[PDB]
Formats: sequence, structure tokens, C-alpha cells
Amino acid sequence: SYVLTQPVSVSVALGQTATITCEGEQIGSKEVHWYHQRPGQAPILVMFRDARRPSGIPERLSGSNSGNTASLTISGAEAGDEGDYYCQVWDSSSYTVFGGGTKVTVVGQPKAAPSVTLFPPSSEELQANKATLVCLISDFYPGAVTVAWKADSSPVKAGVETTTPSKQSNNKYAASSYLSLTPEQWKSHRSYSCQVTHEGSTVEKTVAPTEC
Amino acid sequence: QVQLVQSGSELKKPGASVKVSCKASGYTFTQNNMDWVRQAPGQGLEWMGDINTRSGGVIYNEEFQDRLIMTVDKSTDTAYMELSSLRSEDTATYHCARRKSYGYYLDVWGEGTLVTVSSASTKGPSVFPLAPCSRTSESTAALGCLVKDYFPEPVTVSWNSGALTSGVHTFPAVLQSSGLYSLSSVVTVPSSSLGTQTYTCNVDHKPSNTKVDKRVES
Repeated sequence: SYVLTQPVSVSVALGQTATITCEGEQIGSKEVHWYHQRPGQAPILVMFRDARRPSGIPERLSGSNSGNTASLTISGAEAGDEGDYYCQVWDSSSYTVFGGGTKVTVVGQPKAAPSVTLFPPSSEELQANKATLVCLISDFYPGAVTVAWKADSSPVKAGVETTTPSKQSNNKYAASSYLSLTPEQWKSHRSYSCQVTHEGSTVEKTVAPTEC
Repeated sequence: QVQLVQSGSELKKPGASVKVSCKASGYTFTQNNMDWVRQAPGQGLEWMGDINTRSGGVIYNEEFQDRLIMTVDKSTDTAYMELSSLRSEDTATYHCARRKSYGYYLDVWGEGTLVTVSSASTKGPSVFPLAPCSRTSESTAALGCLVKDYFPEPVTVSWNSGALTSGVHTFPAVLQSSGLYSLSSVVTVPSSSLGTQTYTCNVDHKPSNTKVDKRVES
């Protein structure tokens, strides 16, 4: 049962260099291959036979293998390099073996303020005896975001479901927050607000049932 | 173009079986072996097996041999994975991946098929239009679709039958305490085109065979 061991995580800043290791007993006598899986995508081959790059992979990615440690080095780190990297070997008895993956996060990136949109419950939903307010938060960086809902300025501490921030193909984050109300609760207030705080800056959007 | 097109996502009960297909094109099917690799949510890659597309002989990951049948149809260049006696922990995305000819790495991967194994009911989403009631004169406008209360993942959203791609942002789903998911998709348009063209979101939920087209702006 041949085992490949990788670190759990590696951080690398923009323009910088970092190395991911893949340890195995006498792995230097095997050929090692590597895959990069971007968030929400399928894996892609990025290195094969220790050190050969397939089509489209830039020379700033390099591989090596000796002794009991193979490695993949990302230099000139770019935002698109983020994701999970897996090493792999073929063993004559264990067949295809994968390492457990290393999560690579690209840090030192610049701030992008979020775009926030707040939608009221639709007429179709109110007809179905439900009311969901939808707060969409996009194009932000870093990922840390706080969301607070208010009903006429008073904090709402019931019916809120917020998504953990996830990366967009833009390398910026997105998150959603949903507030569930009954149609009577929705029409009982003058206004509702979704307040989003990102890197010390707060932005707010409001909706009013009388405008609907 | 080398393509590996997989069948749709499904919900199966524990004890049942699933058969996933991988149609290959753009190369000579019998020149490469085909592998199957799965990934449970938030976890790593797990190799399941490899098939020789000429002989139909397979090499299995021993842990799956008793309940995995890998086959190919050489007349339709299609590879199949049939996993039986399904268990809760078989919930995963199953990928086919082409093995390098005369090599041992996987050079092309299919996009995957999510198979959820659960006794829970499938539920197709209810799609609601997202529009401002009366929002401040500006050339931007946000229109959307709230894809509510579905199970299991995944759902795909497109706008105007795929014609609309610019300014489209489909958000990852929230999982509610009720065990149901909801997601939203928004399009940021030019405010001038609001009255000229209709905007419709197209929602596909393969596990429930649900397809919904929802007019947001007329």
C-alpha cells in the first residue's frame, strides 16, 4: 500500500516562490506527476515525469524528484495558481496512488471592494406565503466579510442564512445572505437592510415594502 | 478537440446502483486506457480503476472491486462505471480521465458527475424572479433568479438560452437547516436595454429532471 504524503496547505504571495513536497519511500526511483484543481473545476495535469510541463503550463512552474521527496515549485505566483495540488505515482503493486493534496492560497493580493445588491421578496413568492430577502455580495478581496440584517434599524437574529465566502473565476470572492420572513413580517416594517463590512468599510443596501 | 462528456448528476438510494457514462471524442478511443477517479465533497482524489479500451480488462483499486464494474462500448467510444450496493460515503463527484498513451499519468479529465447517495427525497427548485421594486437613475441594473429549495446538488443556470454571458454571476448555494439548497444568479445589465429585450433565466436540476425557464424582465 504505497503512500504519498503532502503538506495540508501552502501560502505564497503574488510574485513569490513556494514549494509543495510529495514524500514517499524511495519516491526518487519513481516518476511523479502533478495536478492542479482550481476551485469548482476538474483537475488538470500540470507536470509529468517529475519535471516535464504539458501544453500551456508556464516555465515558472517546475518539478523535481530525488531520494524520498518530490516537489513542485510555483515561482512568480499569480492569482490563478490558487487551488489544490495533487501528486501521483504509478506503483507496480498499488497502481495509481495520489497524495492527499495541498491547498495553495495566493496572498499579498490587493483590495477589491464588494458590490452589494439587495433584492426584496418577489410577487410570485409572496403569493406562495413566503418572503425571502436576497443580499448578493461580489468581487471582493480578501475573503473576510461580515453580514448583518436590520428591520427598521433593529438587528435581526432569526431567519438568516449566510454562505461562507467562495472564490470567483475573477480570483475575488462572492457570498450570499438570505433573510426568511413571513409575508406579514415583511409588510410590518418600513424598511429592511443588508449591511456588509469588508476590511473596515461598511456598505448598506435597503428595501422598503411600500416601494413594492 | 479531445472531449470526455459525462452523464448527468443523480440521487440514488443506499443499496442501489449508479451507471455513469463518459463519451470520448476527438481522438482514437482504443489508443488510451480510461480511468475513474472520485472526490467526496471537500476531500481528496480517490482512484477507482483503469480499463484497457481494446480488451476491456481492468485494474481495480481493491477497495472497489467487489462492487464496481468498468466497461466500454467500442461501437460508441464510451466508457462506463457502474457502482453498486451504494453507501452514504459514496456521495462524490466521479470523473473519467484519460490515461496518457503508453504512460501512467492522466492527461485529460472529464468534468465529473455528482452522485448523491441518500434516502432523502429529490426536490426540484422553485424559481423566483429578482428585481428592484423602485431603486437613483443609473445605467446599471441588477436582475436575477432565486433558485429555491432543491435537493441534491447540483444546479446549473444560464440566461437567455446561453446567449447572455457578460455580467452574469451565479452564486454558490446555501444549504438550509431543512436539508434543502437555494442559490441565486444575477445579471448586471445596461439600464437602456431593459425595455428592449426580455431577460429569462434557465435552471437545470438533473437529479430531479426539473427544467425551469423564468422571465424576469419583459
